[PDB]
Amino acid sequence: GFSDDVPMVIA
Amino acid sequence: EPAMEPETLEARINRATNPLNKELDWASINGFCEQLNEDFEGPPLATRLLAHKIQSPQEWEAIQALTVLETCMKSCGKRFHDEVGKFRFLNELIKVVSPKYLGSRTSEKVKNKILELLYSWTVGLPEEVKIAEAYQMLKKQGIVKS
Repeated sequence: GFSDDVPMVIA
Repeated sequence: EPAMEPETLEARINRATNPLNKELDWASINGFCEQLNEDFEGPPLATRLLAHKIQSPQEWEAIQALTVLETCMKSCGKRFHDEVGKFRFLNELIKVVSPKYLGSRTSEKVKNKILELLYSWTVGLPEEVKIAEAYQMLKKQGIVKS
């Protein structure tokens, strides 16, 4: 199903 | 006449990270870690509050906040570990050390401490796959000490 997280921000 | 209603996480973190503190406020720091487990909303609220404090331009505020994070990772268990090991939190640390975001005006002391803590968790808690990914990315992108 679905992540309870968000994509990683790239430095 | 001591108050029965639990002190809020906001009241606690403001005392643990107060720029006026002459030294680390271990009672407030330990109290904050001890209290964030008390409900379901606790650990995600705690990480949101810590992320804001860590982004402070006031170095001593951010350094205290990082000391809270370090301490809670030791004293707390799974729900807190799970919240810290999400990109929802990790991204906020990334934004502090990256030149794309806040990195150009963050104190070197704060940036170095973030790298130390991330590295420490890669060895101490190798199950946390997103902490490992974030740290691997920071190295790939050339975020280093000093």
